[PDB]
Amino acid sequence: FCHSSFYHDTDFLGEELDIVAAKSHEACQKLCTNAVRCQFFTYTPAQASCNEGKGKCYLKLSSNGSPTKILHGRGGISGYTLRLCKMDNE
Amino acid sequence: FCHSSFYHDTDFLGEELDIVAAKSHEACQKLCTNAVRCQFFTYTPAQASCNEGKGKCYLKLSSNGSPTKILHGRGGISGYTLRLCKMDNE
Repeated sequence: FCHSSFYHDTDFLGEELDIVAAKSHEACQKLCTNAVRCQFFTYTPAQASCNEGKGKCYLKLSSNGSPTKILHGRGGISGYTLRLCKMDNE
Repeated sequence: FCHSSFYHDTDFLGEELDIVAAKSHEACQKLCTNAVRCQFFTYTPAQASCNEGKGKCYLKLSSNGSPTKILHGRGGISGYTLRLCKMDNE
């Protein structure tokens, strides 16, 4: 089964990685529902920086021969969605 | 003299990664003085703006012989020189 799990204060770096957000925290989740298996759809909660330092959503994809590159410490909140499982090992 | 890698705005990620504070820029350079394995680190000068603290230094390894991933959004300047890049392939 493809179970959705969320872990924060820890991030795992895959391969294909971009960064897109503007507003509406929940809304950017659907950015990977366009056709995006989104193997990791993760967030990085911020605001205490420069007035308005709002959401920047983290999207990366790996589980091939390249497993994960671990980022320790100040990670936001990374969640596994659903369709990633079927794309897990392409 | 070897493979001095200095990227601007764009972050080239291979395999290993860890973050140290950028409190005194020389500090993270000293990571290489404890163990010459750091091939290139990502620097972000996030201080002169709002945060009176400092930024951070992304110590990473494998530039060339790794799956070279090019990502953006959190990049500043990834810079190092060294001679250890000899073992970058193996």
